[PDB]
Amino acid sequence: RDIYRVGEFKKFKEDPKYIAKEVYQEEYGRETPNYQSLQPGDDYTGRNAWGMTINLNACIGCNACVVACQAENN
Amino acid sequence: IPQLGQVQMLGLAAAVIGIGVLAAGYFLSPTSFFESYIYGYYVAMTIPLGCLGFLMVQHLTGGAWGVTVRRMLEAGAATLPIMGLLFIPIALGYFDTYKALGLEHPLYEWANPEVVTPGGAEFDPIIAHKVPWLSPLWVTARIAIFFIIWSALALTLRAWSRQQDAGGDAKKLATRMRRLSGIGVALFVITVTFFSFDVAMSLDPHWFSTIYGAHYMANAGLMTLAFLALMMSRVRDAALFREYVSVKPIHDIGKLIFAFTVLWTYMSYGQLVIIWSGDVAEFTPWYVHRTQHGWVFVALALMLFAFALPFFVLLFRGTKRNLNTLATIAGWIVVMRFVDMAWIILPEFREHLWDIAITDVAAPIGLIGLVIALFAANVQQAPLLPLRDPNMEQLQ
Amino acid sequence: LFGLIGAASGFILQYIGNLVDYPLNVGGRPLDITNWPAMIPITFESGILLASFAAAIGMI
Amino acid sequence: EAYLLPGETYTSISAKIGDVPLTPPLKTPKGWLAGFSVAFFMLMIFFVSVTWLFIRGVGIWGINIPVGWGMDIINFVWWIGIGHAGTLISAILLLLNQGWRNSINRFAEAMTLFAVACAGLYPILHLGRPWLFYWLIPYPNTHGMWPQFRSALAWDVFAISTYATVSLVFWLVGLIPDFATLRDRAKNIWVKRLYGIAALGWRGSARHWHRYEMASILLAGLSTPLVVSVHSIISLDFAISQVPGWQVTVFPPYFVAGAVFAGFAMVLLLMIPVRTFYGFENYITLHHLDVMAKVMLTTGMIVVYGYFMEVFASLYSGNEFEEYLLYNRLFGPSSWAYWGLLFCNAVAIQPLWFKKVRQNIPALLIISLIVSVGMWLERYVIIVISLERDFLPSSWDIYIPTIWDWSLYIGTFGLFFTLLFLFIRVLPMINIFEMRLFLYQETEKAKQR
Ligand code: SF4
Repeated sequence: RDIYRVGEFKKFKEDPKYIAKEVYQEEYGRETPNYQSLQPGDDYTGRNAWGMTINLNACIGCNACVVACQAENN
Repeated sequence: IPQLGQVQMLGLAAAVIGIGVLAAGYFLSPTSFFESYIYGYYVAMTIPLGCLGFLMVQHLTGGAWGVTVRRMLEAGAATLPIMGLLFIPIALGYFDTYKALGLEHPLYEWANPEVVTPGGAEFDPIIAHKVPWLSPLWVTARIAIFFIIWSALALTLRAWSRQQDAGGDAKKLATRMRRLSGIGVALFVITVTFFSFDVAMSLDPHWFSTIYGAHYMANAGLMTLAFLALMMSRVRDAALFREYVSVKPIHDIGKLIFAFTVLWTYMSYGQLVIIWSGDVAEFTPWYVHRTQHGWVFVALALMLFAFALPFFVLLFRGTKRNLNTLATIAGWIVVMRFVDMAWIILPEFREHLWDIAITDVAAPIGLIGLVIALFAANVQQAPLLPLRDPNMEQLQ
Repeated sequence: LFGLIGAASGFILQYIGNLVDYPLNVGGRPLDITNWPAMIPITFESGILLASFAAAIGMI
Repeated sequence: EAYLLPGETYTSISAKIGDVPLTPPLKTPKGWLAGFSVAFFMLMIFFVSVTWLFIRGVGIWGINIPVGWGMDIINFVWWIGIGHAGTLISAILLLLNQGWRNSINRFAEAMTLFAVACAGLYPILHLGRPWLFYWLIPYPNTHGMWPQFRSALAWDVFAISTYATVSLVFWLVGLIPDFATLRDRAKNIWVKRLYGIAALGWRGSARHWHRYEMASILLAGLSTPLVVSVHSIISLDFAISQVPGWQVTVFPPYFVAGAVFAGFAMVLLLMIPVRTFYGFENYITLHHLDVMAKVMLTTGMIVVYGYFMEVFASLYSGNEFEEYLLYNRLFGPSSWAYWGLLFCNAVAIQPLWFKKVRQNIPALLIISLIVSVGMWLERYVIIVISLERDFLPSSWDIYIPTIWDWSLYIGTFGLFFTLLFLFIRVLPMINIFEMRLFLYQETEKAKQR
């Protein structure tokens, strides 16, 4: 499944989007998944939108975030 | 009988007009001809299939409404073999006959060699995953097997009903038809479900619905019930109804039309809410196209003209007891059923409400005219209301 | 009479409660009339209840 | 065959059905005492299970993080499906003008009320904070909070409440004439005035039967879409979700057919001993069992059609999750329930096609038992197996039920049978005025030959 994505740096330099173009070709035959929804959702234009990004190239599994979450959130 | 001949002449005139303008649209554009012929074949198939199913259902559960229209159901179901020959053009579309007859690209996506073959220019892995099942040879074999089953069941039941008018109606020719209908119901459900999967659902190989097909059976049942109510109002004075038919069968058929209308609305809403609340992207493109470029107005009209208005009118004890009023409602229902099928099939081709061509209106009328003409010939072949029948006492 | 009141009452209750009084956004589902799916069941059940109660109590 | 065999009289029906109740307490048959003792013992098992569940919590079950819904939902769907057949017999057959509903509508509807009463505890028991169940009901509060109404559990609350109330008032409307016949034969003065206020002083007369028949016709015409929508909503609770094995579009009719399937199996299993014990062989004939097994076979075939549609859907789509769902059902760690499903509700229902098997009583009892086991296995396959293995492989685990949810199951059986034994002891189990009307109709039909 498409849980974990891995690439090479030599191919990443020429195109940083090459990993995403793969998989979608083997799953759909095209380079872009034209996902369509039936729900409108909300706008979030002029307001704050909190988000988080996890870099897999930096995670080492030290399990420090788990103990911090346990100590912070009771 | 004279009213049946007038109906036969009207059906012949509607059929020849529809075929003529359909041929004109073919000469103008060969692709749009087959696109409309698919929808016309899908909408015209509802009368014979629904007639066969209701014939076998009323044989399993005998009632007054079943004996009232038994011969009419047999006449409508006896037109199935001619419908199988009418499938030949569609089969020619998805076979190698394309590149001829004016078809640039094959009629179905799963029949295009550029799609189902790996390494092709238009390779789609989801469509190609079904390459042995969705094949022109396999589809034609499944369609032919379903037609052999349907024709064998209909012709055998009609032949046994004709023999019932000779002798031995109590001991045999009433239990044999009941057991044949018992096994036929399961056979008819499986065959029609896969027929609906092959002809209509395979137009978009990216989408599938399990409830689909059963929606087609309820749709065909509502169409053939309104058709039976119309033809009953036409032949209400054939000297056979006058002496053996009262208001009870008309009231029961009106109640059946009401029950099948709310059943169809229940199936359609069930499919809608299941796909709507669970916003999975593999099932959303279907309801996206049907709510885009004006197609939403078609859905809203079906919600009101095909549900609320029939539900409230047929709610009363009147309008179902009176044959005249029931026939008027049945005509509105029949018109709405045509629009519902257009909402399911036409968006795949036209993709716009304005893009609907004249052939999309020609093919349904052109093929239903042949269906009505064959139905009128089959009902004039034999007398109505089998007098030699142990269930005839239910009419007293 | 009571059945139509029951159906109308159920639709009004849902629309006022979740699309007017407290407009909670749940799963991006619409807050307009476009939330007409998922309002049919409560409306249908309310109408059947009032109609059935009227028939039994009315006969008595 | 005929649905009413001998030359019964109106007084024959009245005395034979009225003699089962009104029996002095010291003259109660010993078989009723043994059955009520077993049902009361299982009821004490129910009380111990619920008490411990309230004291400790829903953690005594085997539910975990991936499988958050265990047998606490399986037994709920099983019980709520048991009553669909009785609601069909007591309402749908009234509109269909079928004459074989006159002798079994009372017992069947009683089974519906008791099955709904048993199924109405799981939405409260499985809550984990049960005493806050009223928060799902739109009530005036000091906060200003509403239920979502966009979830299927809010529909479920409105559906069960409407189903239970309408089935209760319809049952009482049908019991009113029988209450009048009981207070007319009650002999004792204090047994009277009890059925008297229950009959509301019926005084069976014209200008009253007309409104009674029309209200009963309207009630049946209203309760038919009610029970259909109820089980369709119990199907929507899984179909609304995104779980691969749960988002199946054919779930509403598949659940309705499965409910009436298991219901007819339970009704046959419980009516055959009732028929053979009391002198009711003249009212519940063999043609009753024949047509009931035919309806059960038809609903089982619709269920098999649902099995095929699920298999076709898993094979038709190129989704990894539908394919793994089929693989986890066929060769997974819980494939035993799928194999038991295929054996019970698909192979064992085939002998019902023939006539000799359809007229055999022990074969009907065995088939009904196998069908009930297969229905429980089907609810297990739909819920637990689909919930065990989801999209993220790391969130995979196994569900192993404990002893307490089993104790709740046997306990619910005991409460169900306790209520049934009390019903057959106090009230008449066969609708009397409908049976004598059926006798009058058969006499008129024989007059017209
Ligand atoms: S704290 Fe450790 S385990 Fe958590 S994200 Fe950072 S590197 Fe990974």
